[PDB]
Amino acid sequence: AVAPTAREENVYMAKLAEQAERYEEMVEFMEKVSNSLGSEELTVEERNLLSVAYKNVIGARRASWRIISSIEQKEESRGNEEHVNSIREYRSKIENELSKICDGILKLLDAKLIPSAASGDSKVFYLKMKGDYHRYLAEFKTGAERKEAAESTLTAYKAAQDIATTELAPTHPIRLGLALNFSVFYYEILNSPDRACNLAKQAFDEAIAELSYKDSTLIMQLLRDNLTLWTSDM
Amino acid sequence: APTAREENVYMAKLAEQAERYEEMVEFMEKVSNSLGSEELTVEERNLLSVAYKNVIGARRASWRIISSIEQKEESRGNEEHVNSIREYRSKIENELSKICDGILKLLDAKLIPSAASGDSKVFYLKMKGDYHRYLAEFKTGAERKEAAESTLTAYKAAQDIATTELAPTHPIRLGLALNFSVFYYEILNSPDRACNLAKQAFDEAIAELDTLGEESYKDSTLIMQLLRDNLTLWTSD
Amino acid sequence: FNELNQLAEEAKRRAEIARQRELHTLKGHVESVVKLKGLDIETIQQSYDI
Amino acid sequence: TNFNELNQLAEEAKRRAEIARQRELHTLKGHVESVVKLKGLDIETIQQSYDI
Ligand SMILES: C=CC(C)(C)OC[C@H]1O[C@H](O[C@@H]2C3=C([C@H](C)COC(C)=O)C[C@H](O)[C@]3(C)/C=C3/[C@@H](COC)CC[C@H]3[C@@H](C)[C@H]2O)[C@H](O)[C@@H](OC(C)=O)[C@@H]1O
Ligand SMILES: C=CC(C)(C)OC[C@H]1O[C@H](O[C@@H]2C3=C([C@H](C)COC(C)=O)C[C@H](O)[C@]3(C)/C=C3/[C@@H](COC)CC[C@H]3[C@@H](C)[C@H]2O)[C@H](O)[C@@H](OC(C)=O)[C@@H]1O
Repeated sequence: AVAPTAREENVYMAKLAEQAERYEEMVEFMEKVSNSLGSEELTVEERNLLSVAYKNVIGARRASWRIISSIEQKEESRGNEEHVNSIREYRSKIENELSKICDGILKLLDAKLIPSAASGDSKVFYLKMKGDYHRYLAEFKTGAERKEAAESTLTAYKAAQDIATTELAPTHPIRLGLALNFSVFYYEILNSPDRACNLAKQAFDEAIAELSYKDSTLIMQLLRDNLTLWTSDM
Repeated sequence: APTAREENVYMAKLAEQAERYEEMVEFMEKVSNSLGSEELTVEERNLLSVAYKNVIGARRASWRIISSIEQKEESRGNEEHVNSIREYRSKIENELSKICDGILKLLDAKLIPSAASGDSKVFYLKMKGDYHRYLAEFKTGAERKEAAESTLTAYKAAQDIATTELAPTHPIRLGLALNFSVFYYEILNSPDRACNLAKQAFDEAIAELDTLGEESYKDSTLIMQLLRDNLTLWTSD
Repeated sequence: FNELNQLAEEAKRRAEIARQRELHTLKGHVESVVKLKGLDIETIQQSYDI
Repeated sequence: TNFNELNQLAEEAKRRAEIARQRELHTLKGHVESVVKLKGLDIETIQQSYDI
């Protein structure tokens, strides 16, 4: 049997891991794929797998964090100081993991993924990633640590948008996905809902004006969903 | 000023809701090591079982997904992928081993011995068959024989005690009936023993609807319909 | 309106049956995952355990 | 109650189910909301937007 190369076995194992809900392994596998490439470009499929792997791994911690915060809100209501401190002790351990994960991918993005990026596409992809993980930090960091994080997010999304907006069609899944997240950053991190509605609505409008499909249409549905949520809430 | 036990139990409940089940196990294990002659309360009991159920459940899920893929690939002649998938099934099989064994030795050293009432004893006997059953699901040949033997021994014990000491409507009794019947179906491949066992446990529960209980009733009611679900599927061949 | 709400109620109840199976059984959980992910995979032989 | 009408209601519910599936699969908010539904968590709705 001809031994599979490191690249091909670990791309396949990432795909098994994803189907199997073994997302920490999926990261392990995609990092092995990344090492077999040095600073050469990942394919579309390879980078999508890598993004999905970190998306899920951090997602799980984002979800845990949101749930625990709601339990803590209810308990701040019900005046249960003892429970509130336990939840707080615990939300912390969660925040350490989020930190650690974020630092991991951010380091890979700065050292390998972003300078590898040839086409605008790929450059938008990676700078979006870099925006997102700084945003995830911003979600829970306090005053100065938040500002640093918000600062790093803006500068990545602004750099992505300046490429996407001039190099990619309004209908491009990555332009679309960037506007989604950039708009969210404004709504949730900066708390500027007018700025958020403006950006989201513009990306949606430019895209609508231009009418492959499947991913674009999903992200456009999400833009619309967000816009309708943010308005009924004004 | 809450105790270290009380604190860990609250911690377990947080972890369950956050879906952080490995930590849930950790917290529940730190509880069952600190206890002496006392057995665990009903709540603690449940927290523990759920934690191991979920930690292990994630892997059983993984195992079945992967197996399904192996069969789609094997019927395509992708030797190459069938290797990777087998390599990977094996890595999971390992995890199932180590988890099953952590809990199985706890059951044997602490939890089972300290079980004083029927309730308590059935609850752990059931758990003992359960994790032997998880081994049987993926083990092969010799090791599977042992697993299957161990399973039958532990369930059959639990059932005699349940049949004499627990109400037929009692969720612990019903739960056993459910898993024991699954055991015969999925591991022993005896659909008639599976159905006979299930239908019986179901029918005794119905014969005694007088004994559904203020808190008991939703749990026992769910399990009853799970037995009916299995039966319904097993009967239609 | 009349037949439609009776329609939704039946749906809601079946949802509730699905929800319990997904929460407390391996089968339910596996099935959700296969549906959610849209895995093109042969139906697995499963029974309910707790 | 008319077939064509029932058939269309089925198609519309199926179209929306399919979007609901993609949200739950691909978004933090979809995922989080389903986890609270599944568990039946006694918590008050978490404020969330969709990100990808
Ligand atoms: C599961 C397998 C993997 C490899 C992960 O693929 C997931 C998905 O990968 C691609 O889709 C991307 C993509 C997603 C799509 C929106 C999913 O589309 C549908 C219809 O389900 C969600 C993913 O996270 C992914 C990979 C990520 C991004 C995101 C990246 O930020 C750095 C920005 C937008 C979006 C882009 C890259 C999408 O093109 C494909 O276009 C999708 O398939 C098609 C053609 O419909 C496939 O479902
Ligand atoms: C998951 C949430 C936590 C907090 C852990 O509670 C688990 C659950 O714990 C109790 O229910 C038990 C129980 C389960 C019930 C059948 C769930 O029923 C309903 C309607 O919620 C499933 C669980 O795995 C658990 C704890 C386990 C067993 C199992 C033990 O084998 C060793 C065999 C029978 C079954 C018994 C012990 C059930 O009584 C409770 O009575 C349930 O509350 C309700 C609705 O009645 C609660 O959701």
